[PDB]
Amino acid sequence: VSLMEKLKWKIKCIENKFLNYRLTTNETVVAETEYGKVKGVKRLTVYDDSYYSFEGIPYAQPPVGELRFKAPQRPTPWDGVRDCCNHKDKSVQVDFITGKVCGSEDCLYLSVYTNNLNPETKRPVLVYIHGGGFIIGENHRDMYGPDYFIKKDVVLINIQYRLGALGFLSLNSEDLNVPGNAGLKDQVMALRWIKNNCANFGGNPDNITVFGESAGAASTHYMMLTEQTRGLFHRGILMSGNAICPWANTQCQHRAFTLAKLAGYKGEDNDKDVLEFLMKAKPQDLIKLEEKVLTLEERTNKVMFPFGPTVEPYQTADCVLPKHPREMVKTAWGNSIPTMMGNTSYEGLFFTSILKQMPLLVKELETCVNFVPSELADAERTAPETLEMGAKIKKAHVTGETPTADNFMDLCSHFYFWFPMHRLLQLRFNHTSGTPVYLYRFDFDSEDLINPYRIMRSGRGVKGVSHTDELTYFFWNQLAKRMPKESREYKTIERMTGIWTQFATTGNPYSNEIEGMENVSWDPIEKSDEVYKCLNISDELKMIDVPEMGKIKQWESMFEKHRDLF
Repeated sequence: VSLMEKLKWKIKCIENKFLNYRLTTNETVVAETEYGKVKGVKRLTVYDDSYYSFEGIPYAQPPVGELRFKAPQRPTPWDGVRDCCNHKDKSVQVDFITGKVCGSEDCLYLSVYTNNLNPETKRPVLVYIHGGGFIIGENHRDMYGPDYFIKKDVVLINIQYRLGALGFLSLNSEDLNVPGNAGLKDQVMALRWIKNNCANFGGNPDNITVFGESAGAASTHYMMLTEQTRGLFHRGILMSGNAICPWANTQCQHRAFTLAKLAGYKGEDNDKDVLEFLMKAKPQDLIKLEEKVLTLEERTNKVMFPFGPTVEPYQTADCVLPKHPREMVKTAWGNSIPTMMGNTSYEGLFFTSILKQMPLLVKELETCVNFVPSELADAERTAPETLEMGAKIKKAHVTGETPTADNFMDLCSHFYFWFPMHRLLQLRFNHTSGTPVYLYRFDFDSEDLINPYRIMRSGRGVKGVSHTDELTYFFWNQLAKRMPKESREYKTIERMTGIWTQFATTGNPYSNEIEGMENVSWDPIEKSDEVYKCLNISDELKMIDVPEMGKIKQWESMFEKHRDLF
């Protein structure tokens, strides 16, 4: 991040400091949990609303020492009152604007927010799982503030979970009980806590909605796939992602050895000796090396992260992913609850800056071999069958004689988001009770109100709606400002939280309670639909045919002789 954008960051950190003090009240309150009492506090918003806030509630033992890389264990109860008015740590990660290694192994916490701890009618419970590539993120209110949702009559809960190699190391050897996915097992323990305890905060344990964006959407989808969570919640919203996305899972069992080597391990490629070495490592020294783990070939083949959700090499009682996600969709309990999914209208615009760090990325479009779905090709990307499928991708996105950055970003929208969603939709229609799935397309462009993902990416002053731009209208963050009620941004906040809150309440939106009257006819998607309809969310709300449909069909054609893999 430019020096200028780091100073501006610095000034705003110091002012969210002054400001959140101003917004704290002296109305402390105590809620009782299965593990002990917790002391929370009323906070105000800049819109002059109020909510009760409980931060830093443990849902698992601090995964330290011999618990490193292992499945979470339940936390230690307590007999007094636990001080839950300050956030705790975020999971160890590289600070995405500062470049410093930050955070703590002691990160397994959640936060609960509601505008009224005493309704006579328990409320819909919304659980947000943050994204961040499974490598960054937090539940701190300076990125994920509940100030907009607590206008609504909901309980909102923001969880943390382990990130990076500390969350997703995976080793083949069954002796060692590091099968992988510890971070998803964290999410499972958190959802079980929520199911068990949300009543003590006015929630309805029989009306929980899980939602997340990007890696949090893949997470929500995994929580809908695994038997570990069967019937723990009742609606899901997948915002720009799902578990079939190529970036959402990796067979990373060999990269523990690579990480150890990069940290100075000397010895054999032997799971035991490698784990012995990684167990004694200073935790920041591992996270600051995770950017050097992927080999150039892997980065060629479009592997995005070295450690992530994986298919677990053997069975344990805690196993979350026993099989590949398309295989899990077959028997998934979550296929049979109301679901909403969507993307933005120019997802791949997120990669603008990065084509400036490597502008010979564009030349990847000359054959497009590197974007062919991995299951259909080999690592080195030479084969003649990879070339023919690369040619159909190229037809779908290159729009003249020379490939362009614009074309590259359009392709990314499909490679990373729209095509995975289509595959999921079609696979799910064959393993579902028949409950509805609704589609949205977020297409509202405003840069008077932004969020920090725009800073990490150098995305200021760039027209169109990138991956992550929607988050601004759901969550308060420290770059936000009180907007006027008349403003297009304010009305979009009200629209988005209104729709999400309505869906959480009955599994459908029409919550005519809106500014956005109702010429909207928002049908779910049917099986014999050859074209998907979506609510396009701009200054207007209007149902349209997904403009991306034609390219989605061109990508599907790659499976014409491999339909069992689509």
